[PDB]
Parts: sequence; C-alpha cells; structure tokens
Amino acid sequence: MECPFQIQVCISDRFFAFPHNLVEPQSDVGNKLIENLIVYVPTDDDRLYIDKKQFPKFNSVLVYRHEHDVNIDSRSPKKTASATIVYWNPLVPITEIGAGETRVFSVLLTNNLFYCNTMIVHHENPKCPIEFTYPNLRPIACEIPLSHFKELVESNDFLLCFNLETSTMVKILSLKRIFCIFQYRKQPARYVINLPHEEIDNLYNKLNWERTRRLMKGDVPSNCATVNRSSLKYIKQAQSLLGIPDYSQTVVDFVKMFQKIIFPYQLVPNVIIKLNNFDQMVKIRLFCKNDSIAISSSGIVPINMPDFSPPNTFDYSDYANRTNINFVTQRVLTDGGFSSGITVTPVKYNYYL
Amino acid sequence: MECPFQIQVCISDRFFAFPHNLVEPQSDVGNKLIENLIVYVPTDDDRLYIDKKQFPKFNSVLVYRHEHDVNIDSRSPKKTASATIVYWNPLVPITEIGAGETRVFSVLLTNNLFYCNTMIVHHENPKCPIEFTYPNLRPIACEIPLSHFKELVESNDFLLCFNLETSTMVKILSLKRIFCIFQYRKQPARYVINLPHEEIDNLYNKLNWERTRRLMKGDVPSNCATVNRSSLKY
Amino acid sequence: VDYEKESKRRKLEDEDFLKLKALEFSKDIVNEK
Amino acid sequence: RETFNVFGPFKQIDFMVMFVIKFNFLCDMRNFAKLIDELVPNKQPNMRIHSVLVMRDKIVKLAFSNLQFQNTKHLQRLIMLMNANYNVI
Amino acid sequence: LLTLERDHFKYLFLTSYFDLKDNEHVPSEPMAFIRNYLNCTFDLLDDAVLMNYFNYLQSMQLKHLVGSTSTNIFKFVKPQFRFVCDRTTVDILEFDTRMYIKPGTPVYATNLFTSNPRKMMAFLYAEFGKVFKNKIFVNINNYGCVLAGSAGFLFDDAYVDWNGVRMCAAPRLDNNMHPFRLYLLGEDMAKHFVDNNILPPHPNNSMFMLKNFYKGLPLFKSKYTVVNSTKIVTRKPNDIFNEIDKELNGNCPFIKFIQRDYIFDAQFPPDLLDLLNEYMTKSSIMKIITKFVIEENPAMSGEMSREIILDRYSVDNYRKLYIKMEITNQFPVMYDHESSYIFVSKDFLQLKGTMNAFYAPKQRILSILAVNRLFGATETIDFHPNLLVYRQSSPPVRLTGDVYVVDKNEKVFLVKHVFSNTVPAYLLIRGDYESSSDLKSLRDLNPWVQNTLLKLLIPDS
Amino acid sequence: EKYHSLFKLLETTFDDYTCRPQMTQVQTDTLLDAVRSLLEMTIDLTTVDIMRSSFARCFNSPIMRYAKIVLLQNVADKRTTLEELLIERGEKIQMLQPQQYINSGTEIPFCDDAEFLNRLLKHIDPYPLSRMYYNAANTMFYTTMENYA
Amino acid sequence: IFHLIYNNENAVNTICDNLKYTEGFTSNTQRVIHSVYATTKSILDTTNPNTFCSRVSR
Repeated sequence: MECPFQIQVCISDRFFAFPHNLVEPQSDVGNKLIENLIVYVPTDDDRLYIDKKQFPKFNSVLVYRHEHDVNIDSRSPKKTASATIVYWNPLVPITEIGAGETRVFSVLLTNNLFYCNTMIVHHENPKCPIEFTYPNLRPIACEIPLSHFKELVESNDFLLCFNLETSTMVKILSLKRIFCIFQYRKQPARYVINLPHEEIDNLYNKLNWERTRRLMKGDVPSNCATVNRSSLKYIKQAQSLLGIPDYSQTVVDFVKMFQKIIFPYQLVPNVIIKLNNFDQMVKIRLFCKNDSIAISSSGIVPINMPDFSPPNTFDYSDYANRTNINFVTQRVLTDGGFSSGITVTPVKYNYYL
Repeated sequence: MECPFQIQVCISDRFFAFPHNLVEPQSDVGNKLIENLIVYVPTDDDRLYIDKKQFPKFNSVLVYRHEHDVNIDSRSPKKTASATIVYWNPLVPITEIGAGETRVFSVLLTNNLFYCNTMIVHHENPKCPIEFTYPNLRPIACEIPLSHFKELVESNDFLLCFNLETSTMVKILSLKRIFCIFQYRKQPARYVINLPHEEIDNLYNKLNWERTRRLMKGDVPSNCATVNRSSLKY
Repeated sequence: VDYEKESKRRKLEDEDFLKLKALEFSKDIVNEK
Repeated sequence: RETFNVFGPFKQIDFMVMFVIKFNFLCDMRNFAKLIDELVPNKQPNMRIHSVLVMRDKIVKLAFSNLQFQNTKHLQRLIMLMNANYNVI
Repeated sequence: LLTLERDHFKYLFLTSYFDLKDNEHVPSEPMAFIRNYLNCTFDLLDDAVLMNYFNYLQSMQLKHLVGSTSTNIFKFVKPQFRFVCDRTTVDILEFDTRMYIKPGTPVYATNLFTSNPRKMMAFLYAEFGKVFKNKIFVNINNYGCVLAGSAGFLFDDAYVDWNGVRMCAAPRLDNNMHPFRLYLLGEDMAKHFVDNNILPPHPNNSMFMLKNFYKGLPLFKSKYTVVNSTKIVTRKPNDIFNEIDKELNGNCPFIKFIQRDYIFDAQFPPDLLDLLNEYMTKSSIMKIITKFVIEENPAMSGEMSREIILDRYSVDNYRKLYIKMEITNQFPVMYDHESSYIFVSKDFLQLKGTMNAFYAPKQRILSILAVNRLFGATETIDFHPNLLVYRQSSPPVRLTGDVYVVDKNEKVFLVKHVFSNTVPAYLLIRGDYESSSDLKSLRDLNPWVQNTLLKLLIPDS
Repeated sequence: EKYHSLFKLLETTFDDYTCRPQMTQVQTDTLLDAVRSLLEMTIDLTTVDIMRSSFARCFNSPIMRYAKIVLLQNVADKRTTLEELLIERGEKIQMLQPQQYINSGTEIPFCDDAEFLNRLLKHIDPYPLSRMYYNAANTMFYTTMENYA
Repeated sequence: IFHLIYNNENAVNTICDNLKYTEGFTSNTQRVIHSVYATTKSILDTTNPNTFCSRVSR
C-alpha cells in the first residue's frame, strides 16, 4: 500500500468530535488560499455534526459522505485545486485531494492511513472503561454516539447496539469513538456490546491492530486494553472456583491480585500465563527496576539473555532417562495403588536451578 | 530452621509465671521508646494471668493468643514498629516482631526458639518431684496451673488432669510449668498423670529433648529426670 | 531544559475537553429557520 | 419497645428500651455487689465461674446481635456503665 | 603514558564492568591505571593497552560486545553493547509506561551516563535532528526522543531487559547515586555516533561521565570468615541437590545456596573467576534452603556459630564454604519477606507446573506449602483427578480448623494443616468429609496458594 | 535403531523357539518401551511373549498356498484344567473380601430425558450394528484366549 | 410470572419471601420456585436487550 505525500493525517481520540478549529484553508501553487472547504465523512448522518458556521476562514463549505470511487487508483488520486479537502474518520481510500495539503483527522488508524507520510499523533493520559458482559442498562445507537453524547458523559451503564445492516468498518469506528469518550470520562463506564461473541472478538482484534499502528507511529502506550472472549471465560471460571462473585470482581483487579506473587516468589501467575497464551492464539518476560534477572514463563533468565540457556548448560542424563523415569513411575504406582492416570516427567532447568 | 536475630529469648523456670518486671519498652531506629506493649500467650485463659497494671513503663497494653499465621514465613516475620512485642511460653512460630528486639520468655525451649540467636538461660538449683503412679489425691487442671497455684505450693499429692481436646503442646507446657513449681517447692510432691502410658512416655521424651536443648544452650544439669514406663515396670 | 509543556497542556485540556464537547452538543437558544 | 412507646413516640425509643433493660439489670447487680462487698476478691477469677460466664455471654451476644435495632455528665457516666466500659468514673 | 599487564586485565574488568567500591584490594599498578581509565584521563594512558583490553573482552566472549579498533570507543560516546528489543507486551498489566519500542528494533547501550537526561536532551536531539532532519513526527519526552518506535535515543538505568516488561518494586535501590545510561535506537543512530565521534560539550564531570563497558552490578567483597572451603564441577543438577541434601542431613539447619547473576555473560578466564570469588553482587540469586522434615531432638544440632554457603560462581563450577556466623558478613539482597525453600524428599513428588505443590503416594496426599517454595525436584508428576482418591466413610469424617470447599458436588475440600515441625500448608482432599466449624471461602487464601490451586484445578483445555 | 531389541527377540525365534528368552530388567523395560511406542498405547511382557510365540509359529511354518488359522498357545509349563482353575481361583476369591457393596433394594437409575435419548439415538445411527457386534465379540474372544493361554 | 413480566419487583419480592416462609420451602419448593424464576428471567434477558436496541434503532 502506497499513499500520496499530499495527504497529512492527524490521529487523536479527540477527533471523535470533528476538530473545527484545526481546519485551515490551503494554498495553491500561486500561494492563493482556497475559500472553498469540502468535508468528507464516513456516513451521511455524520453531516449533522459538522457546523458550517465554525469555518470563518472559508466562504463556502460543503459536506459529503466519502465513498470508494472504484474509477480512481488511490496510489494517485485526482486533485481538485478549487477546494480545500478534509477527511474526518475516513473508512475507505481517499481518491480525491485538495489544494496544498489534504487534511485528515481520525480516531482510527487503518492501513490506508498507516503508510501515510505525514502522521500527527495526539497523546492522551489513558482512562479505561469497564467491560460488563451481562445479559437498567442505557441503550446507545453506536452509529451515532454524538447523539447520545450527554448520556455517554453522564451515565455509567450502556448497552451498545447496532443497526442490522451496519458495516464492519462503521462498527469499528463507532466503538473507537465511544472508547475515546470513555477515555475522557472521569468515571469509568460499564458497557455491554449486543453482538455475537465472534464478531466482538474480531472487532477487538482490529482495534488492537489499530492501537499497534498508533504505537508504531509513536502513540503513547495505554493500559486500556480489551480481553478476548476465551480469556474472559477463563477468568470467570477462575473467579467462580475461588468463589468470587463476577459482578463483584473486575478482571483487571483479579489479575492484579497476583502481582503480590509476581516478584516476591519470582514466578509468573498462571492467570497471566493463560491470558498470554490466549493472545498468542489470537511467551512472557518481565523484571523489576534495578533487577539483575528477568522472571519469565520459562523461569529465571539473565537480563537480556535469550529465553532459553544454551542446550548443553545442564546434563539431565542421570534422571532424564527411561530407566529412572520408569523406576519412579512404577514406585509411584505401587505406593499409591494406582493403575492409570500417573505420569512422571524429568525436570529440565533453565539458566539457573 | 532459621530464626531472626531481632528476637531475644530468655529461658527460666520462673517464667511459669509471667515476668512482668523484666518487660521494658523497645526503641525504634529513631531511639524513641514505644509506649504500646503487646503480650502473646499460648492460650486465651493465659490472658487472665497478665496484670496490665504491672507495666508502668508503657501507656497501652494488649494481650492476645499467639496463633500460627500461615500467611507469614517465620524465616522473615512481619515487623510492627508501633508496639513492643513480648511472647510468653510461645508454642507456635513467631510471625510478628516488635520495635527494637522482640522479647520472649519461656519455660519450654522448643526447636522454634532453639536456633534463636540471643538465648538467656536462667539457672536454678534442682529440686525434684516424686512420680507416684497409683490408681486422697488433689485434682489439678493442668491447663491452668496458676489457678491451682496455692494447692500446688501447699499439698503434696496431685492428680494431673487434662481436658479431652487439649493439644499436645499445651500439655507439654502445662507439665513443664508444674514441674517448675515443684522445682521451687521445698518439699517434693507426689503426682499422678491421668493419661495413657504411651502419651505420658511421649511427653517425657519431648521434655527430655527440651532439657537437652537447654543444656546445649548452657543450662545447668539437673538430676530431676523422669523414667519411661517400661523402666518403671522393671 | 525543554520541559514537556505539550504533554502538560494536553492533560490540562483533556480535563475540560469533555465539557467543551458537551457545550458543542448542547442545546441552542433559538431556531433561526 | 411497644409497651414503652405506650408512653410516647420517643425519639430514641430503641436506646431507651436497651437502657431500661440494662438499668433493671444494674439494680440487681448492685444488690449482688452489696451482698458480696464484705468478701475478699481473688487476684484472678474463679475458673469454673469464668467458663460459665463466657459460655453464657456467647448466647447473650448472639441473641442481641441477631436482633438489630435503631445533660451529658451523668448521662455519659451511666451509658459507659451500660456499655460495660468499667473505666467509667 | 600508563600501561597495564594482561594479568591486571582482571582488575581492569572488575573495576570497569561492575558497580564495585571495594577497590582497596587493587594492586598499585592496576589501581593507578584504572583510576585514570575511569576518570577518562586517556591522554595519560596507552591506547595500545586499551586495544589489548578490548581484544581480551572479545576473547572472553562478552555478550553484546560490539566495537571496532578505534580508541574513540573509549574516548567518545559510542555504542558498546548491542541487542534487539523484543517485548511480548501484556497490555492487561500496568507496566512502567515508557516510550514504546517496535519489536525487532535494535538497541545499543552507550558508555555515556548523565545525572539529568533533560539537560543532555538538547545536544542529543540536535544530533538526532542531524541524523533525520525533515519534519518527522516523533515521540519525545524529558528522557529521550523516539521515532516511529524504531529509532532515536533515550535514557534509562544501566541495566534493562528490553525483552520483558517492568513491574513491581525494586529489590535494589542504586538510583540514589546511579546516573542514567544513554541508549540508542536504530542502526542509523549507532552508525552516526560511531562515525562522528559524538561527544557532548564539556561544562567526565558532575553533569555526566563515561563508563566504558560498565554493566554496573552492585558488586562487593565478601569479607567472609571462611572456616573451610571446597570446589566442585558439574552440569548435573542432581549432583548439587545431593550436596545440599548431605549438608542438610548432617547438621545444617539451613543452607544459603547462591548463584551469581552474571555467570552467563562470558567465558570468564579462571584467573578472573578466582578474582571475582572474593566478591559478590547484591543482586545475585540466593535461596534459603531447609529440609522438609525437621528432627525433633537436638541430637542432630551442629555448630551454632557457623553457616554453609553453596556459591555457583560460574556456569559449571561451584564452591562450598563454611563460614563463621557473623552479622558483618554481607549477602545478596533478597525480598524483605523472601519465602524459604524446602528440599524435596523421596516421599513425594512435586506437581508439574507448581513451585509449592507436591503429592505423597504412600499417603495419597496432595499438599500445598502456605508460603514456602519447593526445591531440588529432579522429577515431577502431572496432576490428575485419580490422585484425589475419594475417601469412603459411612459417617462423614470430621475435620477441624480451617476448611474450604473446592467442589461440593465432588466432596473436594482444602484443609489448613501445619506440619508438626511447624510448616504451614494446605491438604487437598476428596471424600466423605464434614467440617466441625463453618466452611470458609477460598478468597481468604493467599494469592500464592490460590494461583497453585487454579493451576491444579482448572483443566488446561 | 529404536527397535533392535525386538528385532533380536524375533530373530531368536528362528531357532528351536520353544524357549524362554532371558533378559535383564533394563532389557525388558527397553523392549516394552519400544513396543509401546510402536503401537502407541496398556501393554505387558505377556503381550511380548504372545508376539514371540506367534512369530515363532509363523517363522517355523512353511510356505503354503493357503493361510493358516491357529489359536494362541505356548504363553507363560504345567497344563491346568478348567476344573482345577475353578477350584483354585474360587478358593482365593472366597479368601478375598468385598471391597465395596450396596444395600438391598435400591433402584436402577433409568434416564428420563426423552430429548436426550433422541439425541443419543441420532448420534449413534450411522454406527453399523454389524461392525459393532463383530468388534465386541472378537474383543471378548481374544481376551478369553489370552487368559487361557 | 405476571409480576416479573410487568416490572413489579415489590410483588416479586413479596411472593419470594412468602414462599420462603410457606410450606417445605427448602425441600423442593425452593428449587421449583428458583427454576421458574430463572426460566422467566432467561426469557426476559433474551428479549429486553433486543427490545432496547430496536427502540434506539434508526
């Protein structure tokens, strides 16, 4: 994928609402500013949230729904020197560009904009929402969050709904905008997405890839992540086994519970191990400030060393042999009076014992 | 077994009764003495024999039954700089320590305190009791000897009884305290332990090992030994 | 000593940014049309 | 509480009922104390009586905990006595 | 110019590589030479000796060592260690939210150290702008500037992983005096500095300094009163376990098993190993290992003023030491409440995937140490429901103390139990049982036992 | 290389083959491990001897225009009759004591969910009763053969 | 069932408590009541989310 340098993209959670102030007329080759402005939006309804009166710099303002023009190759979009072109949360390739630099504002960072040369990323202090999967909720038409803006900034229990024929990209953009609104909420808000589990998982995967793109473009890390459905099911099983009411315990706190074990016992909690495995299907390593070693799923590892020590570091032949293994297994079977379900494995060792 | 140096243990038969005089406030890193005192006892009933009024050096005194805190490794007990910690006849590992040095007084010397660095052993002139195995005896609730203290220091024929659910360590501590009282008796006292022979033999073995520990810590030899049941039969 | 004035100002803005958006999506006094 | 309320919807009626119970109780406690004043207390409590006391206190506390409910010098002195804070003066 | 012998290259490495203060033991020649080397009075030093030392480092195969035959390596800010950042980020954890780095991005530790990154930022960003120019949007903070998570510079401590994340409190606090090392992201930055002999304007100094090949581990001299010593060589963990078992059985209440936290950094010359043996790093690994069964009688008591230490000072060489129990003896810093380790006996086997769970066949018991780690297990057994043989009993077997319900349908319970030698733990039982007292929620249990229980119970579908 | 021991065992059958091979415990364990890895199962030195006898019979048999149908034999010296086995085994069983028991009466726990029954019926419909019967009967027959031998 | 369909939590609670203190509640009546309540609540939880989404639907 290639992008034309004439497009400049700014990424900011704030862009869930259109940045009227940031728009500015572009100049032609003759350095003549263009008083005509064209704003592109992903859906027709978006037009209602563009206030033409907020563009004093321009004399004429028009708004249209950006639509993939199959007749134009995005590698070289047509230019329209007669107007300044701005795209808001584009979901399809930009086939048209304005005078000077075509401006783009987006809360999402799809591949289309990923290769865009000029990338301005606004940084925010993270503020995470609460996943509240559960069958007094406040329904929210995700396609039009700004309509529910007041409720989104006031209440704390939202049922996220979508029109049947809503497109996947529209869903992704709506979710991103809602999550930005929550990022600006002082109080985290619980929400439930009225969608099939697989669809929600795919949406979360795409959002994760978008966040990865933002990081690669220089965005600040945010702990406000999301959990795949299998991971949520595992966490729920763990909480139930421990006798923890699901509504009472949040996943984040549940995981944090084992930070007391992480360092002092120099062990990786099994919950974190399982979550990492789920993400992999969709290894671990960490340390402490000034620490000389790293705790990993494999055990202790010298800092900056590979996750596994050289193969010949330790000789296990003494016990890592069929004779010893069979002897121990037979002893166990005899002592316990067992006949099946018994399995003994030699213990290997990483860098350290 | 390891012990933290912050604990100092004093062993003395006298400690069958709590040594109120020996308690003293401990100082912090800032050399500020702590006016709060926490006394730990092996059983709840023991609390009744701790007189809070006998601690002028302190402003607040609390007493609790020491209990094994499974969540704390005795190799590194939690510290509470807010109070001076004293343990009396501890039977389970000390999981908490006070400001400065955590003081311990015990008539017993179990393994837990055996490896304790600071060990102060008080020496006494031996004075043995009389084993009087025989089916006019004076019953004694061994769990609470101090209640029977007057009889223990006056009479000379005691029937040592225990509650059914009394623990082994509680039994051992009770017997040790009673034997200390007899050690201070001018007249040896006859006694009968209303327990099965094997249990009595095990208790005697453990007491012998405790005495061995005291000797290894520098205690003075005492002829006031005990005889196993087979030896008595012979 | 080039402090991250940008980050500080960004956080300060974010504090009331939601209120500003609420003002934008508030009600209007009159319907000119 | 209803019998006492017969005399009015007093603001602190529950506290009042508890106070009346404890006061009628303290009357007989003073009676016992007078009966026993001449006698010499021991340094430590009688163990059997102590066990009986603890065991009965268990039941008393259970009952009064199950039944949840809803001008300062002498008031507070007597209240401290009621709450058994023997540090009262 | 001062010179130095290969025999003193061990002293040079000792002084320049670690954060060592016990320098009084350096002979006079290496003392003066190293003093000038560290204060960067290179004009008083033989550069040929520096090249010889670099060749010595290469010969010993120091990890990440990268360099050429230019004295500018020591005379200027230069990438001295190389390694690739590869972080399997776990977003669900509140890591130290530092500037993001793209996986696979090369990272270089330079000899430069500063007491204030913000001040160096001016000059370093000037160099960065020289390298890239243009109007590239970058992530820049007071501690560095990052381009697309793939290039740039930053300041950190002298020792970072770059493959794991940062979590939890610091067992060591050397930041009190430790300046931040400079790290360079990208072959572009590394090559630029190497070719340009970059060096910040002088006001070594208070503001900043150079510590060539300075890992900065908290090294110190043991100062041990060695009652006795011996050495062994092996790559068989069972041998070390046998030594530990013998020492514990004989008279040792507990052994201090130490492993040096750098034995994997190079093929250290034996002479260098001997020199290092006099010293120890506060951050090295230690384990307080005792024996599960503790003999009741004192007949097994040994010396009360002596300790046994087993130091894995190299990859394959260990030294057993008998020293006088003395407070002044210095030791690696462990966790404030570091859990003790318990040796594994033949009576049971450690459950696979658990650091504190074991099973006794002859007893048919599954036990979980409350706060203690297992140690020495050369063998492990996979968990299986058959292990929890259902106990038959016409009247429910009564239980006392703390009891917890694991599976009411399967009559699975966890019972608090202390081994007579006062070892807290829990027994997992399955059968016809009843509790004398009220059953208790598992949430009451500590995170350690809870994690072990999750591993043992939730099937790994 | 993995199965050299089993190769040696079978090759020895080329001789008189009416003999009990002698192996160390290590050798026996190696052979059993090899066989178990080959068949991926469990197994027994009894199965080892069964294979030895079968292969010895095959090797000793001549080349024939027709397959030879035989019965297991020569597995584990004294010939015992069914009556003697009955007497001895019954005595030992009577010596044994009941590990567990139920009380009188009780009630067979029949299922009730007709929907569950229908689901199971659907799940089993494509199973040919002929094949299942054949497999079960031959399983029982071969286990009986092994016990007898 | 009616006090559930119609959002009458007071009546639902009244019925639940009366059944708690009526007849052999513990033996099987409690389980039967919980089963009926769970079935009704499952149906209502199936319906209400879709109903709300339809309400806000464009």
